[PDB]
Amino acid sequence: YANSTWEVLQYKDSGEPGVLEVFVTINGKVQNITFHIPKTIYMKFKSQTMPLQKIKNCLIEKSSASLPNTLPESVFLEEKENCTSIFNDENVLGVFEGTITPHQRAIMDLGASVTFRSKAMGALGKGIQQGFEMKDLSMAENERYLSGFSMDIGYLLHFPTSIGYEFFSLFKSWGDTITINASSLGQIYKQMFEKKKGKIETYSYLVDIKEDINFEFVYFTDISKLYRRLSQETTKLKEERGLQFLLLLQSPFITKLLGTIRLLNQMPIVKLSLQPTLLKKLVNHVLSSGSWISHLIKLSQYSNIPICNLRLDSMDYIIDVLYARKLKKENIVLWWNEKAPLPDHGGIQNDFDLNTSWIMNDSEFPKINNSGVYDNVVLDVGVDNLTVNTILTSALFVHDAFSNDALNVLRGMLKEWWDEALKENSTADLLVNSLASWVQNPNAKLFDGLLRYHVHNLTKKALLQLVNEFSALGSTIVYADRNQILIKTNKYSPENCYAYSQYMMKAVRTNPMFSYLDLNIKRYWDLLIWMDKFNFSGLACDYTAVSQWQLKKFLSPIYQPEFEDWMMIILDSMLKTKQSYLKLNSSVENSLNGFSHLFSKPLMKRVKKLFKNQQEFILDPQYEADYVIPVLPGSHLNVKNPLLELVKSLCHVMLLSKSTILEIRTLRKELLKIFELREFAKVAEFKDPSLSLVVPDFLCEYCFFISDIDFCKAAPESIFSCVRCHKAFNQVLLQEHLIQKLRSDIESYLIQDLRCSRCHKVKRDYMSAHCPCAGAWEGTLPRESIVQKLNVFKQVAKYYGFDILLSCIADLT
Amino acid sequence: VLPVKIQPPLLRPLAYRVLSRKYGLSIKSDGLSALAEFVGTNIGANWRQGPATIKFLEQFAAVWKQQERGLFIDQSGVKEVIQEMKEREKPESSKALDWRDYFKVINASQQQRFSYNPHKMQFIFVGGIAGFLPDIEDKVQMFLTRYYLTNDRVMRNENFQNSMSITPIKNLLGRDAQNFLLLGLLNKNFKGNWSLEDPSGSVEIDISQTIPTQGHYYVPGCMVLVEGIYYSVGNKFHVTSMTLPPGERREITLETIGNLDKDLKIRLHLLEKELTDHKFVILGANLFLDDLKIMTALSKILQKLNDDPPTLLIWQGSFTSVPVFASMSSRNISSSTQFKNNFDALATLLSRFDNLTENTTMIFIPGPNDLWGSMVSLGASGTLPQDPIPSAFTKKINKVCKNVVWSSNPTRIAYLSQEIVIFRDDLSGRFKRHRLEFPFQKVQETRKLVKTILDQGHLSPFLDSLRPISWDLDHTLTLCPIPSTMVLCDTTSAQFDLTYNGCKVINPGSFIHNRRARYMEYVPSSKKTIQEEIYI
Ligand SMILES: [Zn+2]
Ligand SMILES: [Zn+2]
Repeated sequence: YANSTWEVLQYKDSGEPGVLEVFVTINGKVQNITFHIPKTIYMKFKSQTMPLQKIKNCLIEKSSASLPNTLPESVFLEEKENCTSIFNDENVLGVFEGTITPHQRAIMDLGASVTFRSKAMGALGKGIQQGFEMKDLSMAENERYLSGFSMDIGYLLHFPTSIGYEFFSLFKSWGDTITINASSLGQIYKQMFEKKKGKIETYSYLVDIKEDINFEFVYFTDISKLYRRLSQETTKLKEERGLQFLLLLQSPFITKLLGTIRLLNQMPIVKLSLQPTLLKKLVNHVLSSGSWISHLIKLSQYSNIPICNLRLDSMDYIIDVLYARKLKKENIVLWWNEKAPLPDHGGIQNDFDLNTSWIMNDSEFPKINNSGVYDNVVLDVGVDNLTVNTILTSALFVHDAFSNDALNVLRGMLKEWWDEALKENSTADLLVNSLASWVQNPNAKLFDGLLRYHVHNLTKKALLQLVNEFSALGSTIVYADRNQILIKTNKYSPENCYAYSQYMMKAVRTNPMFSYLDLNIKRYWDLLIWMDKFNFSGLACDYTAVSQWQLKKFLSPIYQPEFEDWMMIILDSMLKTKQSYLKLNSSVENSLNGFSHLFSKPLMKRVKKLFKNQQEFILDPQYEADYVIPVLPGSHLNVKNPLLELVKSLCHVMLLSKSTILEIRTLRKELLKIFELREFAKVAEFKDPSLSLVVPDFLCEYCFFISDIDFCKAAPESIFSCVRCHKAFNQVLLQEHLIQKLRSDIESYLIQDLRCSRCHKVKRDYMSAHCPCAGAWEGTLPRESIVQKLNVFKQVAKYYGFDILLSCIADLT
Repeated sequence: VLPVKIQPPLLRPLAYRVLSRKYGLSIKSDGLSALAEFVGTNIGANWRQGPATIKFLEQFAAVWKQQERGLFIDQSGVKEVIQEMKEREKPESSKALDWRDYFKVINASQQQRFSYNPHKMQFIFVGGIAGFLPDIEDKVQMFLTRYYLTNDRVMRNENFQNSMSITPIKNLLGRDAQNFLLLGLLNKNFKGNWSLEDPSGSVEIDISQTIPTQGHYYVPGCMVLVEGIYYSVGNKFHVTSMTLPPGERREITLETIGNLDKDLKIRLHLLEKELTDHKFVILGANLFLDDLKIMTALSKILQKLNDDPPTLLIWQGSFTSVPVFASMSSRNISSSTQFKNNFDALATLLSRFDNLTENTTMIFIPGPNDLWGSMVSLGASGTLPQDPIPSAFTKKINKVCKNVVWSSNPTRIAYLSQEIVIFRDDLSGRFKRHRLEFPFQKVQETRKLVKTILDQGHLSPFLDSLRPISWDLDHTLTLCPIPSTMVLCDTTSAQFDLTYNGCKVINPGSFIHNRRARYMEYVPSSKKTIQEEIYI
């Protein structure tokens, strides 16, 4: 208890609001103590004085700032009256606006993990009997060495599965009895685990493992051995070291503990919460167990948090705890609401608000995309830490604006994180990454939609500033998507790019608002044909070539190879034209002005031959397997002539060049003359055969990468896994977020505003046949738009077999 | 009763001579063949079926009222109706009547589209995947219809009880300082001052020096009856007295609508009197499947009710402690999977009691913490016409039992001639927060809330900016008939049961008040209710 950190603050409420477990590492040995904590409420006495004084004096006005849209009401037992003292008399319990923070949370926010009971021996003895009240005891102390030195463990990893193998395994520091030809493979991994244990002893220095790993092969067939055998084993382990160990529980679901095991392991708990090939998983997990123990030690040494922080995104918990500490240093109310993803905005958070609902589903990030052919050398520079740099440089009435005081608090917090990351601090940079990945997390214990909307808008404006800076630098932008930028440098020569690129990136780095922004060139494009993210091609470093054409999937299998082959032919045509133009010399008019002529005669000759071939085999069977239009998620266009679709696609890709527009139009007209179709005919006009269905603000649960996952245009390989890494994604998460966007669109359509059909004045009343100017009322979101969205969702669900999405579609009608 | 098959050609002369000649009924070949088969089955030698055909035609003319009875459904319908009339008289059937044929539950998408013609009529209106989406005109008229219904209630009740009339807002312009009474939807303008909206127009009101009725809750979005003096100088209505429109009895609406038949009404009354012993058990609010103490209490209650399974067992909203949403994690947090496992655990803990859930229909009501209604609202008051719980989570629950219904949050039941409306919502908190003050205990507050709810004639007399509503599915929330039994489930209001204007309102409250798993019981035959508090 004396300068002793509790490893676990597990809720030993026992029905008492303030009684809880404190397993403080006392000087001799860890000791379990009870506490007593009043529940402070932030109900500021806004221009109204209540002399009621039910149980505890309430601070007037709380000396704090409320939430626009040192402990008042320090009551001990809120359960005295659930109605409390509701008056609604000028903000006296009229709007709660306090703290729902129960025990185990108010303590962490107020009392540091390491604490010393500064009382005499008699007072300490008195407090031992009933507990340590936070009002007069448990003052925070410094966390120079918050963790311990050498403590026993209770490693009980478990990896259940439905195949038929049970992984109810238990590990002891000295027993080494792992109760589940496993020894041979265990030694196979031990071959490198000697080096791993050397790393542990030179870096962790916490625990050591016996080398005589004996494997007990017992079939946990039924609960007699699944739980009861495990229950007796765990109580034997508990009595072996009486309250002298830390349980290391690994289980995808924790209920097994809470039934009977949790109280059988009242010693401090850490919940990791993570056939012959599957046997290797057990040995890898047991032999990697001594690696993250020192990581947790470092985390609890730096962050003033106990060892009870739940391991599933524990860094989010660290963010919430640290921000709560910093906000308690300030005199500002909180919006914790641990129970619900909503913030604790009093009682007003449970009713519908137009602005709040709109800022919930406001994730449309502007994209800059320019379709064309650019003989100039264009650089693909990938940005990173854009959100971090944005929140750092944000320093450089409005009901939609977040609390600027909390904004400054977050800015200082991020500043200290950043300049700790500059020096040796892995916790700091992990924390800044987690804050980047954390603002948009509803599960956050301090999440606020207004804060997320503010951060999104700030990132938008920072990207706009970066685009303006690059434009002023002398490199036009053809792509910008918050994750990468394509800059069209005017330097024609591929050789004269490296020095120019270095000068450009130095000039960008000189900008104060982008000093923390980091960038790196991904690829150099002497030649590039660009439409969108998923439909492009060209030469990258000048020697490599890439071709990512999703529209090729929309063509018949007979004509897809023809599409690809003629695409490389035309690419070589523009490459030769650019080379000749540069050789002669060394947009209104660029290096490409007659590249079509390199293939004009071959192109239309091959088109005529393919037209005759198709006309011969359009109706004759056994060729329809070739003249078949493949079905894609974005399929919304009916193709009567696969050859016509092919030629329209080629015409659209070769129309990208602005300088050769006339010659490309002439070639298209000549090609259409083969079909005897007019040049400007509507059927002759090409349109995108693929729709789009993006999932905004998709986050990779491993590398914390923010992306927007398309499905009607993005390839299936690009949707089930991340980009920067190659880790996969959860099907359940994909379906959840797709249904989330679907229901959000449905609600937005149902909550839209009306406006006039003639002067476009927004409808502002409720009873009106039309606008006073005789203009019919109309919604901003058309019903046809929602119909198309529902059709796209149904097509995606059917194509990818999304069961829950199909269930949602069935629920709709 | 001798079974036989008779061919259409021989019965055709007599069948024609009866149906077509006697009363003008067109007979088709398929209908003739099916009727011949039926006649042969229910009589041998096909001689004395003349009474049967006469009964068929008379019932068809009295009920169907069209021609071409040979469509396999007019024939089958008249045959079945003859079956029930023979059964109640106590052939093909001589059994007794069953309430299951007269008991039904109506979802928000299964109600009758009742659009009230503004002059004098309450008409009936009754296509693809996106065929349920409400149209812009529906958003326009979702409050037009509410205004018209409340106006009908006013012009039927107030004038006959109290007789200075309602002056349209548009007709208040040229009058300088006269006295006026307006029935208008109270709201706050975009300028931020109080006013009343009306199809004729809107008038800004001087809310000062106004004395309202103290037995009502007044909020933005509810339509009130203000009275005062208009001023053209400020173009403002200085209001002095204000009240909610007076309510009306259920039978007053029934006599206006004129919707029942006489035989059906007599059968329903006979079943109401005979079915004296039928128990309806209502569970509390917020049955959190995540809370272990809640499963302990629910196991105790399920065991207690397994002794005597009631007629119905309704389940109220917010079945989980945390609102559902798209949860990002690599573990089993996955609120969809967690909610499905919660229903699976409920099914496992509920299949243990065979006597329960048999001869008993259990209905589930969505809430602020339910899938497809909370996954975007995030535990806030989202769309009011909440859709039923998706079947993707109800595989094991429905597999356990045989009569499980997942119904809308404001659902309707036609168990008898009486209609029972179920509604789970914390209306008390919204009313208290949004109640506007006047510059001018618990039972009194509940009386005020119920009086506001009934007098307004709407389940949630609130602005769509305060609680979104499906535009087409608004008649589901209108209290047009004022049905007798209101299942007004709430969590921020104390448990109570009160009657007024011939309507019964029950608020069982939250499932756990302090330490007890409170649930409610109702007997429709006696129309008598009783609380059930069971300690944990
Ligand atoms: Zn990734
Ligand atoms: Zn207009």
